[PDB]
Amino acid sequence: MRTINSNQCVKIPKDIKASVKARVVTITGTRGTLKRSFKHLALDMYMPDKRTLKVEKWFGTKKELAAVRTVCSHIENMIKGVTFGFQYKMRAVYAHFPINCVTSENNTVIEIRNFLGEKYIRRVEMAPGVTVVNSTAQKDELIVEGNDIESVSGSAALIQQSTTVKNKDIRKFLDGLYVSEKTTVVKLES
Amino acid sequence: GLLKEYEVVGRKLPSEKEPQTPLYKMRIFAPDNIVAKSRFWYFLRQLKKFKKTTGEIVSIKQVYETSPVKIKNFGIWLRYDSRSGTHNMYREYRDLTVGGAVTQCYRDMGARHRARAHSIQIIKVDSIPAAKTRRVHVKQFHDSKIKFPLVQRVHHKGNRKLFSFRKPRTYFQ
Amino acid sequence: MPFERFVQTGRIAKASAGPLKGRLVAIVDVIDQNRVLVDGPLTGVPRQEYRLNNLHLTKYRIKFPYTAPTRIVRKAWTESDLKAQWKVSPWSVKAQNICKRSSLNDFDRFKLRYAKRQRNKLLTIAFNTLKKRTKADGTPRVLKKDRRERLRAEKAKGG
Amino acid sequence: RKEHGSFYVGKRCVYVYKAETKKCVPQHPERKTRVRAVWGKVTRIHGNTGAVRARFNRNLPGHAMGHRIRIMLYPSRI
Amino acid sequence: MTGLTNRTVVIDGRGHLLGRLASVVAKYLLQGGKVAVVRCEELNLSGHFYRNKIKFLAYLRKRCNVNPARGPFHFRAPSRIFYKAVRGMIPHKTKRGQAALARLRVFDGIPSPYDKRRRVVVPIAMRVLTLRSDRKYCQVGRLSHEVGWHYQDVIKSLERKRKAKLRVTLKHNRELKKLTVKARENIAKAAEPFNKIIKSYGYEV
RNA sequence: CGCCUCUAAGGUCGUAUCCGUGCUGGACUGCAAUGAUAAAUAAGGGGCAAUUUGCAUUGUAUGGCUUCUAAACCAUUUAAAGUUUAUAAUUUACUUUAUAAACGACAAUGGAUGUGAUGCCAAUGUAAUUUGUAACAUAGUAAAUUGGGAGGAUCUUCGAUCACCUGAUGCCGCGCUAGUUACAUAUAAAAGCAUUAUUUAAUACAAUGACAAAGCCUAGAAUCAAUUGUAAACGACUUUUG
RNA sequence: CGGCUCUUCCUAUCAUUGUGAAGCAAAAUUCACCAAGCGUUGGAUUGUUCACCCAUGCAAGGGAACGUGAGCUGGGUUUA
RNA sequence: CGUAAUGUUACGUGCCCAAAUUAACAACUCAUGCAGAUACCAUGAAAGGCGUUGGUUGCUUAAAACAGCAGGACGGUGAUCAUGGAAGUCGAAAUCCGCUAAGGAGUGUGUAACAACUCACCUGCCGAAGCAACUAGCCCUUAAAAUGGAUGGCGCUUAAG
RNA sequence: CAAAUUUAUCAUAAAAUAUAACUUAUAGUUUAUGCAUUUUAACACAGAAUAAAUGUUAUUAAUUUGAUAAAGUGCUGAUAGAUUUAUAUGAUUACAGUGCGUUAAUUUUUCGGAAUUAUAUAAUGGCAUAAUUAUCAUUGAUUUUUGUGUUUAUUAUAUGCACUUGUAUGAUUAACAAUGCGAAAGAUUCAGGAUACCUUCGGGACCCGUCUUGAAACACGGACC
Repeated sequence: MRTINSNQCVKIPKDIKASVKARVVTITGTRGTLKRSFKHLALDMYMPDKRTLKVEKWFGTKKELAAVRTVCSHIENMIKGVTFGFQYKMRAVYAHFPINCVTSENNTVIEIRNFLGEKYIRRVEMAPGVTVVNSTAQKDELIVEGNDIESVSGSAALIQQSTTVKNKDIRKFLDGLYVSEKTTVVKLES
Repeated sequence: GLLKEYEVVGRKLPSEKEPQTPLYKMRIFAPDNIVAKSRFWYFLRQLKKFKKTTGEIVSIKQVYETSPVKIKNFGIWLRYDSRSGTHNMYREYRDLTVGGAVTQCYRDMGARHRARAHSIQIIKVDSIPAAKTRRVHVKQFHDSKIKFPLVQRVHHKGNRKLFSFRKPRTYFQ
Repeated sequence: MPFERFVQTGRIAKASAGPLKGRLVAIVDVIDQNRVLVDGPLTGVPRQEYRLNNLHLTKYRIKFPYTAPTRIVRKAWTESDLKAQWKVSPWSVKAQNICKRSSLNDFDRFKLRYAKRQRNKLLTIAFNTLKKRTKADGTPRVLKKDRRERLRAEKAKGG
Repeated sequence: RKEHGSFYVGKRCVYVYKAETKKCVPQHPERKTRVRAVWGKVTRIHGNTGAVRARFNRNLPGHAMGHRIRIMLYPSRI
Repeated sequence: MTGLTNRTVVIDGRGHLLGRLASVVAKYLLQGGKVAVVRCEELNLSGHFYRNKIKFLAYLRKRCNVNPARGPFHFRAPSRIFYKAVRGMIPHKTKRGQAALARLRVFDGIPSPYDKRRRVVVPIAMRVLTLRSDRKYCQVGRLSHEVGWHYQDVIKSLERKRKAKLRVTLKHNRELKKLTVKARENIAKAAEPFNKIIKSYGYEV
C-alpha cells in the first residue's frame, strides 16, 4: 500500500569513521577499512553529523522496505569487520583417509588433497583480503579469517563445496571440511 | 464521469382505492439525473413493488456537499458481484466531497477487483471521524505532523523542446 | 538529510502546471499521497485541493495549525515577512528574468542585437596575448612586436 | 501545441523548387523560368500538436515530402 | 555544415531506453531528419538482463532452412541492434523510408566529428524519467558482448582515449575563460551598452 | 516476519546445452594499406590548380542577407540517488576527506548559459549601380616569409599525416575598434495611392564547365595470343616469354 | 503400400554431461530435474508396417514433411 | 454506393500510419524461454501459491501477549491394548491421576523394545499488535511437437499491458 | 437551487494543534561526555497563556461561490462555395432606406449639428377591483370568457411627390487594383491539358472467362495475333 516512511538509524562507536557519500558507505577502523556501494537500492543514506548513520525510504511498496534492515545490518557487519574481524573455523572431518591441507607464505590459496584417497588435488583461491591457515593448538582444522564477511564466508564455503562426495550415499560418507564456529578474531577469543 | 448524489423520491401513483401512498426516498450516486431515475427504479424493485410504469418520480434534487473544504474519511458499505461471487465490502477513502469518495471507490473496484460498475450496489456512505476508521492506508494520514519528501512531476513529452539541450535532472541539490 | 520536497504545514509551494500556475499557495493538509489542500490568502487562491504533480516546493515553512481557516493562514504570511523575502529570494529573481525575456517587443529584440554586438567588439579586444611564448623573443622585433608595444611601452611605435 | 499552429491559419503557403526550361522569356526578371512555385493557403489545424492543413493550387507531387514549404506571414492579422 | 534545422542532431545514447528513442528518431527521420546516435553501447532495455538475452537468442534462431545465407542476418553490434529497432518503425521497402534510413548514423562509442560536436538528449526516451526505482535494466553493450560482438573492449579503450583528450580541452577551456571573466572587468566602462541595455534579459546576463 | 530462511535487493558454484574462439565462406562488387602511373620525346597526352582568365552555369544566399552553432553536460555509476561552489586538508588525477553556505526534479532550466562567451555587419552607408570626408576622452587588436622539439589518426569532405609551437632573417611598418561631437559628399522614389506579385537576384560565399587563354611537373600498365600444369567441362586459375 | 537412398526437425529423455531423491553401505537399480549436442547397429523368417527370434553392444528412446516413384525398385496391392 | 468541393461522425491516437509518448488521473502487475496486449477470434481446465493486492469471519492483546535468548515435559505404572513392539506413544474396545510460576496412558522416521528430546502449560525480558481460517483481482504454477516466426511488425515495463 | 462551508459576524463555547516560559535526550560537539551550544526534521495533539478546535449559535455580502437555461447577447478571427444566356417565348416585382418638407417648447456639443416633449386611433402588458368559467389543494392558489375605470409602461397605423452607385438581384457575387497589347505573314503573357509515352513520388492495387454456398485459387479453359 506504499508506506510513507520506513527508516532505521545505525549507532556507530567512538573510534571508527563512517562517512556515507552518494550512497557508498566507507568505514575505517583498527583492522583496516571497508567500502560497500549500496547504489543498487534507491534508498536514503545520510549521516546526520552525529555518531549515527540514518537510512530512510519514502513510498516503497512492501518489498522495497525490507531493504532497510538489510542495509542497516550490512553496515553493522562492517563495524565488526574492521574492529573485531571475522574468523571462521572449518574442521575437516574424515572416516578413513586423512585430509591434507597445505597453505604457505603467503600463498593465500589452499591445496586440499587426499579426499577420498583420491589422486586429484583440489586447489581453491581465497578471496581478496582473506587468509587461510592451518589451526595451531587444534589440528585437523582450518582458520579462515579476514575483514569482509561476504568474502570470508564465500571463502569458507568455496572449500566446503569442494570437498564434496559424488555418486555415493551422502548420509554415510560424511567427509569434508565443515564450518564449526563462525567467529570474530579479537573479541573475545578467536 | 464524476458521480454527484441525489435524493430521488417515488410514490406508486394512487388509484382511487388507495389514497396517499407512502413515499420512499433514496441517496443515489449517478453521473446525471437521467441515470439517477433508473437507479431509483433498480434499487426499489428490490424493496417495494410498484415498477415504472406503475409508479411516479416525485422530486429528484441534487445534494451539494455541506462542507466542501473540510477534510474527512468516507466509509462506503458496498456489495458487488465477482465472477463467482456476491460479496460485501467496507472500503474507506479520504476526500472532501462525498460524491468524490464514491467515485474514488468506483475506480478502485475496477482496478483491484475488475468489477465493471453495473455490479456494485452501495449500501451506506458515511463520514466516520478518526479512531473509528480501520483501513491502514487511510490511517497513514491521521497524524499531524506528517512529512513525506516529494518525488513527483510532469516531464513534458516531447516538450516545448523534444531534442533537449539541458537534461531534465530528477533531483537537484 | 538530502531533504526532498517536504509536504507540511505551511510549506509554501508555488503551483506549476494547473489552473493556478504561477501562484504561491500554502499547504494546510494532505488529502492522500497524491493531493494536498492548498490555500494562499494573500495571493489570489481560495482554499481548494490540489494535485502534488503541479506543485514545486520552496524553502519556506510558516507556522499555523493543521486545521486552520484562511484568516489564520493570512495572519501568518504577514508575520513571516514572506512577500518581501520571496521577491528577493535567490531564484525568484530568475523567474522575472525569464518573464522579462518573455516575448520581447521587436524594438527590444533588435536593440539587444545592437547592444550585445557593441560590447562584443569591446570584448574580443581584451583577449589572448598573455605571457605565453613572448618574452623572449618575438622576431622580427619591429613588426610582429609592433602592436603590443602600445600594450607595453605604451608610447609610441617601433621604431 | 494547438495555439501555435493556429497562428498560421489563413496565411499563404508556397512550395518553391527548381526546374530547368522556360517556355517563357525574360519578360519580367530575367528568367529561364528557372524556379517554380506553387502557392496555397493554410486552411486549418490538424492534431493537438501544431500541425496544419494546406490547400495548394495544383496538388504537391509527393516527392515534395520532407521538403520545405514556406509560411508567408501575410494575409496578415496582428 | 548544414542540416534541415541544424547540422544533424547528435543524440547521446547514454541513459536512453532503446525503443522509446528508436521511435522519436524514426518519426524525426521521416520528417526530414538527419540524426546521429552516438554511444549506442549505452542504450537501455527494461527488465533484467537474462530476460533480454533470451529475447535476442530467440532472434538468433530464426534462419531460412534451404539457405541460411538468405535468412535474417543477426547483426550483433549495439549500434546495429538500434538500427534494427529503427528499421522496423520505418517503411523500409518504400523509397521514402529508405531515404529516411539514409539520414541515420549510429555509432558504438562516439568518434569522428561527433566528439567535438554537440550532443542533445531526448528526455522522453530517457530511462530515469520513465522506469521505476526497482525495475531492472541492462545495456545493449552488455547484451552484445554475450552474443558475438567482439569490440566491447576495443571501444572501451578507444573511449577513454577520447575521454582523456577531453580532460585537457576542459582544462584549457576552464582557464581560457578565467580570462573572459577577467576581461569583463576591464571593459566595465564600456560606454554604457552593457550597464543598462542588457537589463532587458536582465539580472544575470 | 525482533528468530529463522539460497532471495526480496545483493554475492556465488555451474551442463554433452547456448554464444563465441580456432576452422570454412566472404556485401557479387564492403572496407583498409600500398605499387606503378601511358601511345612521350618534332608534336601532344597526363597531372598539380585551388591561384590562370574572360566566360558561363551550380549551390547556399531571395532583393543587405527569410544565418551559424564542426566552441557544449564527466567517464562509469543513480528515482531520497543526484548537485554545485567555497575553504582547510590532499593527489599519479575538479585525489580523497572535514566544516560552511547555496535552487534541496521551482517560475527557473527547454533553448540560448550564445557554453573557444554568436552573428543579417564593422565600414558612423546599414544594399538589384551608392561611397563616405575631421577634432576630445577610451582602447590597444587581426597582420604575409626560409633550416629544431612536444602533439594529433574509431567504415575518410585532399596523409611526400602535422596545427599552439626552439632560437634566427628582414616588411605592408599596413589596415583598427568603441565613444562623445562635428562637418562635406553620394546613392536611394519602379508609375502604384486595394504597390503583390513571373513572388524572382545584380549580392556574397563555396563548385563544376567548354572555347583561343601562363607555368609547374610526368614518361605506365592490363588483357588477348602463345606457354605452364601446382589447375581445368568451358571460363577462370598457378606460371613463363630482351 | 513398403523397402532402399538422403537430409532436416520435435521431445512425449533410452544413453551419455551436470544434478536433486530413495526403503541410496559398495555394486546394481529406481524416481525426478536442466537438457535434443553426439549416438541409437548386423542378421534369420515375412512384400509388410508393429511385435517376436539369434547376436553384438556401456547402453540398443519415441515421432514429424501420408518426407521421399520425371530418385530407384516393383515384392504387396490392382486391368486383360 | 450518381460526379465533385467543404464540414462533421462508432474504430483508433509511441513508430510503421492520419491522430495524445495527453502541462488528464487513481490503481493493478515482474512473468528464466509465448508477461500481457479489444468483441466474434483463432484454445486451455480441475486443484494450489507465508508471490503481491484488496476483502469477510473468529480468537489473543496494551493483564504484557506475538516472536526469540532463557525452564521442566518425567510420569499415579510395561493398567490394558502388547512381542517390528510400547517403559511418556502403530493399532487401540477404551479413560481415569501428576504439580504449581509452571510438565502431555505423548504425535513420531522407526530411537530391536527403553531413553531422551522438544512444537502445550507458565515465571521471564520483550511492551506492540499478533494469530489463524476464508474469499477473488493480477502474475505464477498446472502448460509437451515437429521448416524459422509472429499481440500484424517494431518494440513497450512510474507502459506503449 | 441548495448551500448559513468561502467571507466577515455574535454567543458560555471545548478541541481531532500552531505561537511566546522549558526537563531530558543521540550530538561531529564545549570546557569541566553532564552542561555550553545545537537537533527540534528527540522536543512530551506535556506545564502556562493564547490560537471556532469540529459544525455546534447566528445572519448575511464578491446578487449566495459552481452548474443548468435563455436573450442576433454582442464581438472577433477564419474556411470552402456564389445557378445565375433579367424573355434564343412574360413586367427588375413589391419592400425598405437616403435626399426640400408648416411648427412651438425643452436641452445638448456649440459644425453643415444632435436628442427630447407636445397629434389622433387601435391594441398590449403591469396594477386595482368587480364578474364569470373551471380545477392541484383549498388559510388559499391556479385558470377560461369578460367588464370597466384606476392606472402606469410598450408596440402598430396615420410617410405623399420627384430623385439616387442602399434587400429578394426574386439558387444574387459583385466591385477597386496589378500583369499582359489577340503583330500585315509569323512573337509574347497567363491559365490549362495521363494526347501516346518517358521522368519522379505517395497511396491504391491478386487473373480473367466459368460452374459454384464460396475462385487469386494447388477447380477447368486461355502462349500470341
